[PDB]
Amino acid sequence: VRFPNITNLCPFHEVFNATTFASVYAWNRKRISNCVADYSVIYNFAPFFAFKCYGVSPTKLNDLCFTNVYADSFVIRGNEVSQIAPGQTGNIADYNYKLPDDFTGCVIAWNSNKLDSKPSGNYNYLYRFLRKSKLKPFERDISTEIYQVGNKPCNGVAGPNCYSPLQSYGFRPTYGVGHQPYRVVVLSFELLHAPATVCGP
Amino acid sequence: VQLVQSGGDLAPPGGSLRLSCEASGIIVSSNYMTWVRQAPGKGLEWVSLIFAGGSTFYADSVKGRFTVSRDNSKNTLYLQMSSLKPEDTAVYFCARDLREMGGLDFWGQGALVTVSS
Amino acid sequence: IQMTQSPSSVSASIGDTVTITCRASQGIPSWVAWYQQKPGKAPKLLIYGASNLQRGVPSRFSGSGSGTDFTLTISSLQPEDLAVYYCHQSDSLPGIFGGGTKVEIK
Ligand SMILES: *[C@@H]1O[C@H](CO)[C@@H](O)[C@H](O)[C@H]1NC(C)=O
Repeated sequence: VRFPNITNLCPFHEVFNATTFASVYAWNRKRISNCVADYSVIYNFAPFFAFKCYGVSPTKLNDLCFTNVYADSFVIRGNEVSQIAPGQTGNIADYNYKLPDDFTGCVIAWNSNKLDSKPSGNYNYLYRFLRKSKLKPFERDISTEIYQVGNKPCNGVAGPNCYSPLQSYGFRPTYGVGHQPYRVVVLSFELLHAPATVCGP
Repeated sequence: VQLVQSGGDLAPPGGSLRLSCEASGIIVSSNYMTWVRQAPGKGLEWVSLIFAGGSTFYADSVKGRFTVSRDNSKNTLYLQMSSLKPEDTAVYFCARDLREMGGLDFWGQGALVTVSS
Repeated sequence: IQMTQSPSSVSASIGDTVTITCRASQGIPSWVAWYQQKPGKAPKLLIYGASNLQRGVPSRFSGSGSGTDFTLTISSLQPEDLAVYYCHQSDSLPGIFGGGTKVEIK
């Protein structure tokens, strides 16, 4: 049994071992189209808090071929990792990042208190807590328009009954596990009419 | 600005009740709403929380029996108690939630529910 | 998660400074709110974010804290402060209300 050489590895090392991740509301989506997918380099990273695969077998990833692989990356709290799952309700699953009920992919979330936490407070990661409707699956919403909660119209300047819909995780190394930084990568596998170009060695 | 509360009466150990809160000065559709009960002589206990989108969350004791609803035409927030118990006798408060930027800033007057005879 | 509070055995004279302390089981962000409930009345918000004074609330109420330790302070205990004071983690999907502290006049 002989096969052609293994040449074009997919860039999972860039998705996982990134210097900085994106905020939850403006999550980072990376497309993967033409490369042999080595899912064995994922396990080379830190022990994961959550490795949950829906739709496909975790140990049969190299035996499948998909047309596209989407990698969504963000940083959430420790108590919001349960919301990254099909059919969940909460602050993240309704206003920031929604997965479809019939979801095919894998969610990988791991602790990053060493990286994304500062002793004085890491006021960089943001999340949206005010919205007027639940998000559709795989729909982003990047906006800084002042939310309106009262009957009085809100022109666009903050004030009474006028609040910005985004706040920040003030990540600190003295917080509990439920509020530590947690890097989350969601791999979604597409099976469109195009030929399956993401394969496995 | 104002949350006027209505409802609350004696119910049997299996009766169903509905408590209402009419909001003036705020839009119930655009705010988090919370129901918090206080037992007679006890502390404050969180019961229910409805979101602006429509997602509902309940406590472990009241899950499967209580339903928080919202009527948009009358700008009213409802708590429906399908199955009751002697432990549900309390004073219920409907509050506008401003989580992480104020919390429960506006409260209703409270409706008293007694479950006996 | 858990939010323990100092007991209700607080009795101070008029004008005395009163401190009420809240201790979380694990470290939480400074998103703790304080509530003042008079007998037969709904609770009234006092301080949100553990350091921000609510509009219409007298300046005698000062909040300060971080990590696991939070504190409410009444600089002068005027007679209008005979009420139960509750702590509340404002970012808890299941609401977490600590046992209130009953302030009494001696
Ligand atoms: C495949 O890789 C091997 C090992 O480096 C090399 O000897 C061989 O020439 C390669 N074949 C092609 C067609 O590039």
